[PDB]
Amino acid sequence: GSWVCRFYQGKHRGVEVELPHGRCVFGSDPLQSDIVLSDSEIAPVHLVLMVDEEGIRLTDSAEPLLQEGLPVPLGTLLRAGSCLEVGFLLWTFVAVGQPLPETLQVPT
Repeated sequence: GSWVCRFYQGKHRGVEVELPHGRCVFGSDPLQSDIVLSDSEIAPVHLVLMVDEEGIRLTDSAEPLLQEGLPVPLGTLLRAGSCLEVGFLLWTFVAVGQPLPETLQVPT
């Protein structure tokens, strides 16, 4: 209940989701995923995070996670409010009780 994410592309654009603590899986497969996304571009298991009160760490992803356009090494703590991408999955997160931007600007 410490973090909230928001999506910016596809079927789930505009939706915000409270991140559960512990291992957090974004994916298209309800049997393997905590946060189920329905875009055809999303893999069965697409993004795996480790979430706790201190922050959110990359565990695994279907392709490299880019943060502000730069690949993030596994285990790295992610930056709240930054532009985060895993292929079609475009998202950011903030601390509960903070504003989520209306739009993300994708770098390149």
